[PDB]
Amino acid sequence: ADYDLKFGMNNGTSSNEYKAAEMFAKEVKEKSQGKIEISLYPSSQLGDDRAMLKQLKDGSLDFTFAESARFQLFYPEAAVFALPYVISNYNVAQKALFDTEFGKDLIKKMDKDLGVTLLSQAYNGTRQTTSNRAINSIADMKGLKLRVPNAATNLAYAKYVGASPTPMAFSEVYLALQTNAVDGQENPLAAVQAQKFYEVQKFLAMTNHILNDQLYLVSNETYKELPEDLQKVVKDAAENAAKYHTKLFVDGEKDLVTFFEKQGVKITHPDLVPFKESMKPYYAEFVKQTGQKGESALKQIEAINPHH
Ligand SMILES: CC(=O)N[C@H]1[C@H]([C@H](O)[C@H](O)CO)O[C@](O)(C(=O)O)C[C@@H]1O
Repeated sequence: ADYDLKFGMNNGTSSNEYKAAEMFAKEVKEKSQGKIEISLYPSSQLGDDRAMLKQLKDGSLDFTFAESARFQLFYPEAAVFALPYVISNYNVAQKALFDTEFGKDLIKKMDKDLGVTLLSQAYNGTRQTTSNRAINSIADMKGLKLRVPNAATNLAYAKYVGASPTPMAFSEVYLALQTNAVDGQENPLAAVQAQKFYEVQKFLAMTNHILNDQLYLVSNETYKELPEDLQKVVKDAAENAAKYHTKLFVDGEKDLVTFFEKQGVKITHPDLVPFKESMKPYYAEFVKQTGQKGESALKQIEAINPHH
């Protein structure tokens, strides 16, 4: 095609993220009258999300996904998006990004500092905890060897509940679980399904600890080279895809629980009050480390009403 573009991602071909990227690619090809063709590179072929963000910045990759929280690597106050139990629901996540002074500033900085344009935001599930032994209460977390991604907020979740965190890349998790090199991991239900972690974990606990969004990002180097009519095609297709992406996750959360039960997984519902209590010193550490910028972001987010 005139524009042979590439979209990289961490998740595999069975995932909701891939299905939504496929819809995006199909709509762009149709509505651009074949001028743009997007190829998909799943399963971390091009690196992890940190590496792929760098590739958008330098113009060697055209599209990728990221969470709003991942920008904590550049702007420490953006950790607020993944402080455990702070963001209640997806309504709050949307308004935090688009309808606060903090969020609007972050969108501007992505463009000016990092060379990436935000096209759309979707819901990517609420993270839960799987393990090789039952989690009936906070006591069962003590000493659990919990895999986490290479992200400070996930590491903190594990440390503050008393687990022993082990950071590793997403591609390595299935084998670590299979060999019991680690005792468990944490991810939304959809990822547990897509990666088949239910084959190698007997238990699922509804810890509801971190809510993930998903941003459709384009490299400025690519976006700038498109004529404005094709920029519009891309933007409109990203907003349509994000609607579909969100629907996939919202529908799955309804009934994936019964799918896992049919596969032999036992589901627990630990009392979350001690889990939430255990995070209080972490919120304090966050404010100490990020100062008034972090305090302000927290206050803007805590002000948002979660009811539509
Ligand atoms: C956009 C993206 O790549 N998301 C990935 C996230 C983030 O890297 C992490 O939450 C830190 O932001 O990690 C996973 O959930 C994980 O490794 O378990 C896989 C998921 O595909």
